[PDB]
Amino acid sequence: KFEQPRHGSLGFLPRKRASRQRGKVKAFPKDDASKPVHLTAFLGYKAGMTHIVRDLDRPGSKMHKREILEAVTVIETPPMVVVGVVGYVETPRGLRSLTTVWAEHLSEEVKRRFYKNWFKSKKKAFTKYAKKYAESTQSINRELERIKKYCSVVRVLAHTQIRKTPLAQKKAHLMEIQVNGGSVADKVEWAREHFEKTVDIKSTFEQNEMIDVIGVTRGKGNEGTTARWGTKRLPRKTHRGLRKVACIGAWHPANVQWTVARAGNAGYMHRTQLNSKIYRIGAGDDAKNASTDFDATEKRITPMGGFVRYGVVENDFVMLNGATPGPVKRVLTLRKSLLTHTSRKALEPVSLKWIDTASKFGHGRFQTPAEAKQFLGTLKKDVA
Amino acid sequence: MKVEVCSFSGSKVYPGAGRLFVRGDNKVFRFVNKKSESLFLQRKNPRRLSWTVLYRRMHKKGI
Amino acid sequence: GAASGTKYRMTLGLPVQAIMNCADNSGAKNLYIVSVFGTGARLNRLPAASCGDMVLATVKKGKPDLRKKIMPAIVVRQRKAWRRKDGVYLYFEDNAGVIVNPKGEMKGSAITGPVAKECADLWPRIASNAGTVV
RNA sequence: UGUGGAACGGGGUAUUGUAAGCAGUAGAGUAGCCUUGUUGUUACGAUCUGCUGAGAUUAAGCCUUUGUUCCCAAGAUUUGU
RNA sequence: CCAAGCGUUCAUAGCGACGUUGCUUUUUGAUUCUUCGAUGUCGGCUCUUCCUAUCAUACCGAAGCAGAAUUCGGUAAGCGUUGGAUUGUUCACCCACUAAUAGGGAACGUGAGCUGGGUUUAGACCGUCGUGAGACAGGUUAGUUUUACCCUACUGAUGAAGUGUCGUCGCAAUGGUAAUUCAACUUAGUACGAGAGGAACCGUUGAUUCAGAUCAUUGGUAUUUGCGGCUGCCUGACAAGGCAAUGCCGCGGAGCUAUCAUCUGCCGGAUAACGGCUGAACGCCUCUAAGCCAGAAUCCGUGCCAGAAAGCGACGAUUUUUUGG
RNA sequence: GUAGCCAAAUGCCUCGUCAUCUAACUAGUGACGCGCAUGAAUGGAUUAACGAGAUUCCCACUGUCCCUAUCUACUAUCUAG
RNA sequence: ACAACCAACUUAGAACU
RNA sequence: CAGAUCUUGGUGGAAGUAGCAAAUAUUCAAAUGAGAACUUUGAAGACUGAAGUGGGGAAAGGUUCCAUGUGAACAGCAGUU
RNA sequence: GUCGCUACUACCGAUUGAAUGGCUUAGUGAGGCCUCUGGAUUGGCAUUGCCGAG
RNA sequence: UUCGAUGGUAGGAUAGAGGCCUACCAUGGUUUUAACGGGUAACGGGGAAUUAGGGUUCGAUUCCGGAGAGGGAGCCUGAG
Repeated sequence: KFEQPRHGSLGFLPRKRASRQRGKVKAFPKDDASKPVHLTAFLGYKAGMTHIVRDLDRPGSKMHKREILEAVTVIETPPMVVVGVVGYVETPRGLRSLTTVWAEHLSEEVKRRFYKNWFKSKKKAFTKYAKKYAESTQSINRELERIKKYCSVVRVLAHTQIRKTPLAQKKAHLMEIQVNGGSVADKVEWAREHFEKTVDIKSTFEQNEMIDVIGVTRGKGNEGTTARWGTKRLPRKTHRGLRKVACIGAWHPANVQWTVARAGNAGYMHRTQLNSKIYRIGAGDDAKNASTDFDATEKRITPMGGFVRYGVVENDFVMLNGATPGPVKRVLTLRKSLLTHTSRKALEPVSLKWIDTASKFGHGRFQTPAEAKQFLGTLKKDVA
Repeated sequence: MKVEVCSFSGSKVYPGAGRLFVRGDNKVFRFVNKKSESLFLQRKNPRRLSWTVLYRRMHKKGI
Repeated sequence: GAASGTKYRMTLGLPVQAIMNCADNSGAKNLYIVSVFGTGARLNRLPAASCGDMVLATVKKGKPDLRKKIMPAIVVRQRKAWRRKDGVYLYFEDNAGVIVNPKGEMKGSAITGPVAKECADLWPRIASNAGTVV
């Protein structure tokens, strides 16, 4: 007897490798026609993690009006370029794409997504389409009007500017982002006006907003039941190993049940994490990116020595409390929350007081090179 | 929002750095890292090690 | 236990069968942790306690009239480090506790050594009878 | 053939803790010679002090580089509304 | 089912003999239908699933001022059901926590999963019996736990194409699913109450168990053999090194990892019990006879995971002046 | 039935009764004995030292455990034979 | 009663570091 | 003859599968050769560390001893050995 | 003289006996005192080294 | 007799002699004439009670000396 709960949840099954790496939005927010035309998703790249010290504004709490330290995750979010529009009909068999309209000129970044050997290829991806856009200017309008009258659901095609990131990959990430304004005609017009235009992170999300982060977790390879499902280690006396499950099944049913913990893949899985609060939407064009109202040092959002295995963030970034799935430099999907946030914790404004910029490459103790120089005085490499 | 000073290494300690040890004689010690904490537990003097600010001040390093 | 409110979750460093010093003047020295109040149901998990908890303890060394019986006690110090909401990890030089009653009033009169702020805020009697608080 | 890659080098960031060598009578003392000594000449001496926040490592799953030298514009297989 | 009644008095608020009708038996029994050219033997550990004959949590029905407690009463198995002393034991009795520590099935679940504490009959001791060899409602001690590389199942991993080829972006049929419980505080000394007493809708702050991630900080880990130190021997000495099946020690970045660290974990419908509406018949009456509302941790959905490898849609270019289309 | 011994490796009832030990013990030890069925070379009692014999407890110690985690070598993996 | 060296291993103690 | 866990012989699926992982360890160049990770030479790095992986014997074996050639079979990989 | 019933006296005794006070062992150590340091401040000497002290 | 117990030298400290303390050198000092240890419901004496004599008992307490100011320890002031 001695009843105990299950080891693991039978909702994240199968425990297999994800069929994707970008991470896809499985459900866009419900469309409200009264709201202005806006996007429901964005793509960024995880740069790393750092500290945050802030004053709590939670009445009735022991830490009210007190200092609290929280871990935050930095996601570099350079502006995304809109290059296409997709219309979705509402057939009794689900949403069905009717047609796709693309921009006149597609950059090399987005065009590399369509190829597996870009340099060896002739790079003739959007050639006849570009010719049609240049010399017809009639079929594009016809397709846009078709999306206007049909296609109750409208999504734009946007690709990341991965060339502005310190990543070796030149292949940009392309994703369908839903537009959740109103007046499907206005949605199409907004997409047409934003063709070959860059949409910024601050125009999609705002301060203290609760969002969802979508991405593929870190790969871990095969793993035994002890670490894959959290099963109890067998005693030291156990013959033929102990990092297993003792009883895999009973007699009739004379089969191994799907609910029994087994060894196998334990990482690289698609996950959506709910209720991530935006602590700061920083711009890459100001030298006070990591400064606060209570700490006026002219420093940007990058630890000295650079982010570990990422580099230096030189574009717009979003700071999220807690952790997000996936390793560093992985592309992450930020999605607007599908729920309503009325709790005081969700609605509490966040005012950062200090941002850690010490090196994450060790036990760093200096926030700026100027502070390091002030503490260390002059060194042997500095005197001569 | 105050930056403290390590009890052993004498370096600046920002929030979330090192640990705090309260001895039996109501004395509070702040260690900036495990190296300083372990060395204090090993009963090393901060005035002996060359990399401590106390040693540099007592040996007029810097003038 | 309806003393002063709620306490934040902290690392448990004193499981059952742990021997801790007695910080009061009741005549005990070897508080032997028997059980911890507020422990839920979980297979194979030893009930453990941190500073400010209400462990059940017996006296192994001290006045004979305090031995061979179970009395409530409050943990005031622990060697295991725990972090606060401000991101500061702190720990004491020893594990210590004070004999109390179910209502929380201390059986002793004075507390030797420093006390944890969480325990002092949780139990006003311990805060009154304590000196240096962290 | 490119806002290219690689191998080194430089800088930053981190770990450790002050490298070798030289000099100092600082050093518990010890042993020989003579002008016989309030820095003695001669020699040894665990250690200590100054060059020295030194030296070493620093991607191998750190960051950056305008520096130097090379390399690539190849080959084989399959694929038709 | 029955009612003489107990129940101050009121027949079934709570009990209710004698009889009678049934269900289960995991208790041993009865029989000998399968197995003696062989289905590994108890308990414990581990792990999953199922049942309700409901301990707790959810919502309902009753009596007495509240407040509590009882009827578990009515639905309901969604979600939980603990840490120890003793016994090999199941059972069982205690020490505590907790909302609670409910009962069972799965070849009395689970030995090519483990252990061998029970049985374990070969060695040996004791008690009783036997002349004896030896025997046992018995006690005690020591006593080899083999094999998967086959098929299937399960967990993960590739993968050919007749519907063109190669890619990009998508739909979701179907399968799975997840959250749980507790404490304190402003209701307040409020309603209620002769007095004493002491709630609740709700909100806030936290916490337990569980689930999915993550490495900013802290802890751990050392082949970073990275730096420093140490012993024995060896390279003539210093220096620099080597060997001592990783020689030892301190610190040790990166990575990994910790309920030893941090973050996150919804709301819509249909209902069961049960409460109502218009309203007859049975001219009164009554939730029901038709219908319409409300209504549980129940069920189905939103959401989350996978994506039919023989379900599908949109889009991009269609072997280049050799040859093929 | 002794100059003895015992719920003993010998007691079914039995987890015998009392005390100690523990928060809690059917264990252990110390006492009692109408002892089912102990007992005197089928030897009885006690016994220093000794024992890879059996059993109970205490201190030190620790991944046995709470609650698992990390590292190294050889496999397992792939390849040639 | 003195005494010029050669050839030996121990034991105990002190200072310094 | 279809059986007798039949007799003798041959041959299958398992299957190019289990496996060929104790005894710290090999590397570079040259010679030979059709063929070199295993032959020889040189150099380096190591181990046995005198109760040895050293030098001899008793028992047992019987030509395994030496030289010159060979690489059909054996040396569970290879071979010029 | 053994066996008696009772009030009460004393002894041994498992519980590796408990509960106070002196005598000592080992560890740590409040407090005042002696001594080595330290010169906010008082400072005579735009100045600037000297007599000085709690 | 360790960590001063007995004695010598020298020094330190004290207002002053002195093992009071320190370094070295010798093993010494007491004791059956009771050393040492233990008990004392023991502050000591002048003195009080009984009185042939001898003795026995008591004495915190009006006088003298010692100690203490809850138990220890240290120190300033002051001749003390």
